[PDB]
Amino acid sequence: PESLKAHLQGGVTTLARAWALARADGRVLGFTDHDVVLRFDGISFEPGSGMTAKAVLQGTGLSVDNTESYGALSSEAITEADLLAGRYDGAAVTVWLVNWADPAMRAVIFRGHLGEVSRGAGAFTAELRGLTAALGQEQGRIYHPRCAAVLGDGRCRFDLTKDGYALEAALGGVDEAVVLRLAEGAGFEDRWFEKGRLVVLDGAAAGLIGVVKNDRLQADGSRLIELWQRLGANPVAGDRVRIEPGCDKRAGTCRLKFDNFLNFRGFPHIPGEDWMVSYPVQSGTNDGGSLF
Amino acid sequence: PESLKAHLQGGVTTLARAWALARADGRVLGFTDHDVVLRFDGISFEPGSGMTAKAVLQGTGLSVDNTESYGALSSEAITEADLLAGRYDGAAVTVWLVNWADPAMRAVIFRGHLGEVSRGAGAFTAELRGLTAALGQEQGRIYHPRCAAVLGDGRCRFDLTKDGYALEAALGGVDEAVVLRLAEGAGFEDRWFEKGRLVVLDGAAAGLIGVVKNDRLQADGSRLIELWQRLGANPVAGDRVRIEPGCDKRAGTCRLKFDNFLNFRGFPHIPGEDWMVSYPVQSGTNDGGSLF
Amino acid sequence: PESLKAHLQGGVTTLARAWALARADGRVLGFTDHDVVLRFDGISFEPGSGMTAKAVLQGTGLSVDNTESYGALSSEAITEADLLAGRYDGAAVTVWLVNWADPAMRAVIFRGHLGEVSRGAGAFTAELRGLTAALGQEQGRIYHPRCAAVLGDGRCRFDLTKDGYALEAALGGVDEAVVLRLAEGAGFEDRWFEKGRLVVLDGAAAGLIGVVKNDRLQADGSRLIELWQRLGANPVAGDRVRIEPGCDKRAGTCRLKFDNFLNFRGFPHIPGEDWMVSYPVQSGTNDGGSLF
Amino acid sequence: ATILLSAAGAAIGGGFGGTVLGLGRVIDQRLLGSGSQSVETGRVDRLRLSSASEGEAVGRLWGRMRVAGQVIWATRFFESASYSLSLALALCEGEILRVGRVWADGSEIEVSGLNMRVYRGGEDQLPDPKIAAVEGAEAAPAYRGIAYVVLEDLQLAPFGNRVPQFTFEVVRAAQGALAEAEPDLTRGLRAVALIPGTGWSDGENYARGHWISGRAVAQPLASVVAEICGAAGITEIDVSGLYGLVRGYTMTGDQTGRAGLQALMLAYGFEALERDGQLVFRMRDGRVAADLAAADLALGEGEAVVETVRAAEAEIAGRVRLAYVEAEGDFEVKAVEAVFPDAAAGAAAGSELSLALTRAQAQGIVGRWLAEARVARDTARFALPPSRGHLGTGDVVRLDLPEGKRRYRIDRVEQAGLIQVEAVRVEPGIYAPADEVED
Amino acid sequence: GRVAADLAAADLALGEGEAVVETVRAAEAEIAGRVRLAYVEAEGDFEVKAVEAVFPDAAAGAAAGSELSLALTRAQAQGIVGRWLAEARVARDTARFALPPSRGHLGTGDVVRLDLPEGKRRYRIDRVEQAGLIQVEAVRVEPGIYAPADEVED
Amino acid sequence: AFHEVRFPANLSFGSVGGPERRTEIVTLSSGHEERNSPWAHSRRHYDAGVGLRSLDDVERLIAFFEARGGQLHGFRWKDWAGIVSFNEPPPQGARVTAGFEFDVPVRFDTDRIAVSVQSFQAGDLPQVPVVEVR
Amino acid sequence: AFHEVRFPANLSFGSVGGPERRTEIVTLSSGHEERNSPWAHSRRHYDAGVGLRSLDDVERLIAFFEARGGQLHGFRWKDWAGIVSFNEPPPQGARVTAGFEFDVPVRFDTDRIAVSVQSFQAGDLPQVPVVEVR
Amino acid sequence: AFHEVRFPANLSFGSVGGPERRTEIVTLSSGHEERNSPWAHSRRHYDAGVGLRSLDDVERLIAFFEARGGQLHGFRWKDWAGIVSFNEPPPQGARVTAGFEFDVPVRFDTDRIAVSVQSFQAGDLPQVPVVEVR
Amino acid sequence: AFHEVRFPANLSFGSVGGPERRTEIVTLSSGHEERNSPWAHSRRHYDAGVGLRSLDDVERLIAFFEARGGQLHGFRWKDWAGIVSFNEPPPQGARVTAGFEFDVPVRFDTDRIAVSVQSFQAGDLPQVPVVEVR
Ligand code: SF4
Ligand code: SF4
Ligand code: SF4
Repeated sequence: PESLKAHLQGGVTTLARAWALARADGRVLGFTDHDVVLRFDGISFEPGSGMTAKAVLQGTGLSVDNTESYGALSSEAITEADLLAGRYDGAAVTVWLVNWADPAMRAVIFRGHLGEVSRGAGAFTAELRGLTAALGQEQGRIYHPRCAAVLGDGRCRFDLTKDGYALEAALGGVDEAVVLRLAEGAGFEDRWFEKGRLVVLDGAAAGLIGVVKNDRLQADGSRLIELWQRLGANPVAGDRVRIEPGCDKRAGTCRLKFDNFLNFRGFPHIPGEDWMVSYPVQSGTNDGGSLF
Repeated sequence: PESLKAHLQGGVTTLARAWALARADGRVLGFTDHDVVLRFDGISFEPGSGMTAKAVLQGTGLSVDNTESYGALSSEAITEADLLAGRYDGAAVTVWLVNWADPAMRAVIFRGHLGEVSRGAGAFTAELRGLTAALGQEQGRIYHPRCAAVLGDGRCRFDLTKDGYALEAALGGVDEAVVLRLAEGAGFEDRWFEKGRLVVLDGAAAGLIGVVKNDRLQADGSRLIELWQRLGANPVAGDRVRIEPGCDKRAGTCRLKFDNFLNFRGFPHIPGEDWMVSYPVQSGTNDGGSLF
Repeated sequence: PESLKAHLQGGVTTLARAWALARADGRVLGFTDHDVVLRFDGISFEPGSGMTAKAVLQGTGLSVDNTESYGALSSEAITEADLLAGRYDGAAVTVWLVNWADPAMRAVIFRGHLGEVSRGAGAFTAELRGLTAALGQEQGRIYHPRCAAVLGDGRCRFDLTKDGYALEAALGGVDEAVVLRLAEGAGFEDRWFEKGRLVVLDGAAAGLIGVVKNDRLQADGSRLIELWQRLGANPVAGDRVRIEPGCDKRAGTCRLKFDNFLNFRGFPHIPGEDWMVSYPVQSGTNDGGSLF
Repeated sequence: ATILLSAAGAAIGGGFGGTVLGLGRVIDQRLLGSGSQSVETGRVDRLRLSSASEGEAVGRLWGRMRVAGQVIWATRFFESASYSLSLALALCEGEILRVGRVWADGSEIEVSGLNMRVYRGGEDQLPDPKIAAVEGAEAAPAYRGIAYVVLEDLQLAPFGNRVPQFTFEVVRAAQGALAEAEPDLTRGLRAVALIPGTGWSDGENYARGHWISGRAVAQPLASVVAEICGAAGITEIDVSGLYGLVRGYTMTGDQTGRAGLQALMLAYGFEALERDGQLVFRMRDGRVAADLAAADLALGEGEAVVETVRAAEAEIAGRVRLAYVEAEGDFEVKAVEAVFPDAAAGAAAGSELSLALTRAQAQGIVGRWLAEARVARDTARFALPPSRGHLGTGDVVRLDLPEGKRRYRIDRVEQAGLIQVEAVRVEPGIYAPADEVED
Repeated sequence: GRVAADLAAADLALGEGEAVVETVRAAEAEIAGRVRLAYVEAEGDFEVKAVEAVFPDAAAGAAAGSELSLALTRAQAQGIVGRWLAEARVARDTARFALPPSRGHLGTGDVVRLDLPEGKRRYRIDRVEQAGLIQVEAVRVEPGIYAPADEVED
Repeated sequence: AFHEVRFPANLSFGSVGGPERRTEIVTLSSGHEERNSPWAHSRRHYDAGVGLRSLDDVERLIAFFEARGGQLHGFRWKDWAGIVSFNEPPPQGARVTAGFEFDVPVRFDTDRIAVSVQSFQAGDLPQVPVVEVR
Repeated sequence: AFHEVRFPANLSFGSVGGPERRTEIVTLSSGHEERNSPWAHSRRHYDAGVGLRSLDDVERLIAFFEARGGQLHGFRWKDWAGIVSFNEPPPQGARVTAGFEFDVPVRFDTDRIAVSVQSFQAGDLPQVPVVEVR
Repeated sequence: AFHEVRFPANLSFGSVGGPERRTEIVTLSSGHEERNSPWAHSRRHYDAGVGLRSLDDVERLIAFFEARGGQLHGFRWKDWAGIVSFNEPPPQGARVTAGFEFDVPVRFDTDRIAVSVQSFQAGDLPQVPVVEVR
Repeated sequence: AFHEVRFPANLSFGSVGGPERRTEIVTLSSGHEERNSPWAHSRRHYDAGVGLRSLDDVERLIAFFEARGGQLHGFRWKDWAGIVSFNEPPPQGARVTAGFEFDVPVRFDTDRIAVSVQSFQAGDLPQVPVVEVR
């Protein structure tokens, strides 16, 4: 609490809980216990869903906080066809504790990250992982002979729009949301993009990312492309996708297809264990060379 | 279920559970929920015992399945003097799910191995370990300087009846089922069989295996033999035992007492750690020899 | 039980539980279930406190036994200002099982060590750790370059009263029981005792041990001394403390301040890992010296 | 407001953290039984190497056993022109007997070739060695407790020129307040003499011969387990029922105290009973103290007079293994196994004991475990009345039944005025010599 | 040790276990009588070293050491282990009370004065679980623990 | 499932039963809440039948539970309270009738029954709860 | 198991009892159900017997529980309600009678009985349930 | 264990009690089941005694619980319901009598008693359950 | 602990109370039993007092709980039922009296009391249990 102590030290208090979650898409959602729709920021908290607010826990230790936050799913609300397709994953929340008589008397209990959401029986139950969720994970590179970065990354900047690299064409023939026909296949090499981002920016799957595989053009530039996984929302054979090119993350495929061999961030040579414990025999090749 | 789906898709169904366990001895036992004795194979399932059938579990993982299978022990049944002595250990079951109206409409839920049996209060409770019980155990040889196999084993075939090796004589003087007098002690060396199989093939302990120790003949070929453990069923001073000879599992005792030194399956020399990190000093014995 | 079996094999029995705990100070406390004050030794067991006696457990394994022993705290009793300050820590108990009709018919259930005491709601709950509490702990020295023993220890005997080393002076200016003014500061070096025993032998904190730090005399031999931790009982600005001198546990501070450099029990030189895998280069200093 | 599914979280921590506060392992648990939780014990040290760091702990041992030691105060390499050092290797603590048979990296070096000065590490506080007058008397360390061995003008020529890993046979007599009372050989002998002499030879009767060469070192099991509780601080320790010879046990520093002791509970099998506050350590036997009939059990919690659990056949430890130390020859890690003839098809369960014992004894121990672990399948869970409360926690019950009359040693007595028992099946014939031939 | 709360005993809420303040004192057999480190030398040739702090009354056992992979000097390491051996014996006492949401501004890491009839012992708090009733697992913390030990160097 | 008979004619005053709705519900602690049902019908769930006649009626009633009953058969049930619609709202009932004319096939909600003898000829049993399984 | 006698003649008005089934059931939550029967028979499960006579009848009734009872014996039971079939449906009962003529061998469902004194010679006990073990 | 007295003479109408049998039981879910008892006797298990007299009888009754009672003593009990056999079956009772002539030594099944005052002289206590420990 | 007064004089018919014991018990399942008593005394444990007078008596009764009560004080209790012995057995009571003449110092077994108004001047409260702490 932040200077509502004058309100709070009195036994007569009226603090009704309320929270907003910001999805990965730009829209937020509103939730409150107050039973009347209220807002203080431009969020318009709705008591139509959400809000059981069960027992936020704390700890000086790096372990996260948690709140299961039982609620309801509906057409205005999360609606669960949105949730199942792949949204609300890294959804960021702030829980508030507003005075409903005066919403300028509020604070934040925690800012969470909403890790595990269990929906069932016409309702949803969503564990609010704490601020320290990212700690507790392994991050590192292991000197492997491929590359290590994605295309947009700072360790390999590319300017991914710099030429006719991206395929901007609108989609037809979505079939089972893994096969995609694509009317405008023609314009690129066969098997040009094999590990790319199928960002779909229109229609049902709005701003949803999949990964391509099997970039094959069968006849007259069809370019039938598979994906690893379902998009989770069916594209409607009229959506617009853009596909960034595919990186095999290898030195040969780096420098040939792309110009950016300088920004490699990989470890091509990496001699081996048997080199390390080897003592130099004075036989055969012992002049300076590639060792490859 | 195997083509009882026509019976089963109707809500009017009548599938009564039933199972047979095959003991380590050749006899099987029958058990059913149907409350009337029924059979389909030559097993004659009895509802007099067994059969509470609590919650068979499953898993794609290598972990076993389980069913505690509460029941009753009686004179026709397991009777628990049979169970305590050492039978029903590796008892193999099949649980069935028969139609009592027509026992040709059946399947197997699982084929189990009945690991843990807890008997008490005039009843028994027997955990049915799943098909994958053997996985999850350590099997291996550790290069130790003895032998590694039993006498009948494929890695050391012996023809254990090939001469006067086995002692076939009928038993007298059973005392506390560890000491055994044996009327026909005479016929063999003193301390001939020290690690052998005391298979007792008659009477109470029928086909029960113990291990010998202290093969000593005190007077006129008595051959008082101890055992490591109780047989669990008292022999009646008239039973017939046969005792295979004792193997010390050592190269000297292998080749002297037995002819089969070829099929050794052991590791006699096995130099040692201190040999391995040793560098060769040019002093003393450095000519080719046994290193023993 | 020890020869009360004649009393005990009869169903008519009357064995009422009772126990005595001996504190770290010389006094003992008495406790009984009998509801009448009774004694057999000079302990005077009081039923005014203690004694719920819940479920002593046992084990052939090295793991301790346990008994939570719910009771009451009062002015005659533990009183919890005694307990919180640091007493009853290594308190040794014996639980007895006396006949209240004849207290010469008794035995010991176990002799415990009273590890964890949880007091609350006007009562106390004290887990009686078993006889084997000391097993299960790590004891050892790790070749570190300091010393390893305390001043009174057998591995470094000192005769801690042998000269004007100890400061026997009575206390004034106790403040917040960390700062201590001490009227008789003068008599010693500045910063003479920096790791010593502040044994306070009078008043409230009777026989209570703290550790000194910041031995500084500000004006006219004040000798303001801090401590690491609170004593837990407030001294009353009239108590008598004695402070043994401070040992830095280092070879230079050993031999200079104290004479006892012989009884060092420490490991000053201890070359290092990089010495061990080093091969001798034939350059620079390779003559016999300190390596320091 | 309501509570979340950290109701499972508060059920663990510290909902179950309070338990282990107040409380290969494949065969370690069955031998102690239901008993208590067997602590990780005795990963046997093979390739004993000496690390000269500052974080290795002080070792401890009892009897003839090799220990690595570590470097303390090595001078700089000295070139005669082809090197020379002045080491001091600290073996173990306490007053020891003399160190003989030093062998470095590799096979063997003759101690007559060395200039070593052994030290007992006496609490008498042995003075400076005067080879540390390289440092000078004013900074010469004078180690009280630890038993260091200096090395003087050691030529690094035969083993490379690097420092070799030295390993030392050490003989240490068991100490402690219970050990100085009741003296065994190591000071009890008070002059034996009678050297047989009368000079490849006749050593076939050495295992049965009256002379005491070699085995005079080995401490009785009574005082070594007394040394553990003495170092842990339990002076109330009762150990008159122990009968064993140790012959070179070795646990390191920070080996929990009890985990060093728990290796002995697998070898000699003793109870660690604690009837009273004495903590009686008695050797385990089948000597029956109870003789209960079936009519004489109390009404338990589960309302069964005797719940009898028989363990799974798939986990019976069909073959058992050890990792003992050779104890006669060059001390090296060895292994024997005992294989049950009917069911050899699997369940290998081995453990590692860091003590040193001979060849026929190791096959005797593993022959004892394979019999016991199959005997200790049966456990009983009954309750007996406080009318006979003198059944201590480690006694053994005859337990007459209508069908069997099978003995049971008991564990986990929880009484509160109703002694409820988790027994385990124990036979008397398990605890015998196996009587095997030797190497 | 900067105290933010100043609760009296009259100002705690009604907890779950229906005790105003449950106070747990840990076992004497586990107090970490001597503490150890494994720091890195940080001035000379960087090598693993160790210092220990031994409490003079109870040195009889409970060695509890840990290993820190950072590099720090010689007087600092004996300062840290001197700090842990004081703190781990101070942090034996834990308190388990509930305080009302009338003063919810006690953040999860603050420290409470907690006036009692007998003592007035401070408590830093952990594991705040509120749901509209802030229930607290505190732990005993003194201010004088967090000071320089002021030791000489190598 | 049978089409065997209605029932014994006698039913005592107190034969209770009315439609049972899944009505899975969320009960938001804020206030108003949403709900939905997956039936689109309603189990009629009749209870508290009582047979009261002579002992001649009892042996045809105890084996009514047993012979065509068992547990898992129809015995079409007569209601004292082909598609019927309910038009008293502007909404509709439109609930089907698989059997003709209010005959609602059911099953008894009992592992056992309990018939009592109250006098030389009186046969009573207190309850036979049904639920009209489709 | 015995064949000893029926029972004392007296039975009060209210001696209830009727057949049982296990017939475990799943109640498929979005439609109808499906349910299994493993019996093909029924435990008759008679309850609530009451002895009411003089105290001369009581001592032959308390040891009826004791002498031929113990726990585990028959004492064939008389029903006021060789194979009997039930033909009032087109299905059949076809339930066997091991004993002759409705004699249904049982056992008492009690660890103890409880006989009361109601007046100088009145002996009462409120219940003796049975289940008719085979 | 005592041989002190029977009891106060008065016992109200309703002093219930009958033999209690361990009757350890398995209840197989198939059907018929086996059982056995380890007593070969039966705890008679008398309950519901009531003292009703003047307050002169009460002080010799409240200390009946206290003085020779405590908890753990005999006070041989009089039954209004040396070896007695029961011959009304061809089986036998053959139940022993340690005390003479139906005197069945017992103990009260109560940690406390509860005597009430109902008028100037009326003393009542509702129950004193016993179990006749051997 | 006080010595303040007995009580208000009025006590309704039904003021129940009798001595207690812990006397924990094992009931050896295959034979007789053995049982222990740690008391050598008895908590008299009086219950069910009722004040019934005018409302003038109520304000001296509600503050009887409050003023000298609080929770932890004596208020010596009058029994309508210095060492008293009980000699009607050959055993003995020999139970002490710390207070004189049956005055049994107690405490109320209540966190709250509950006084009711029954008419313009009727004051009632149904129960005030006590246990006689020493
Ligand atoms: S190939 Fe080049 S652009 Fe592709 S990931 Fe590797 S470094 Fe980045
Ligand atoms: S000695 Fe020969 S026969 Fe015996 S186990 Fe070894 S290999 Fe087999
Ligand atoms: S400096 Fe000397 S007196 Fe002090 S602890 Fe070290 S050895 Fe003991």
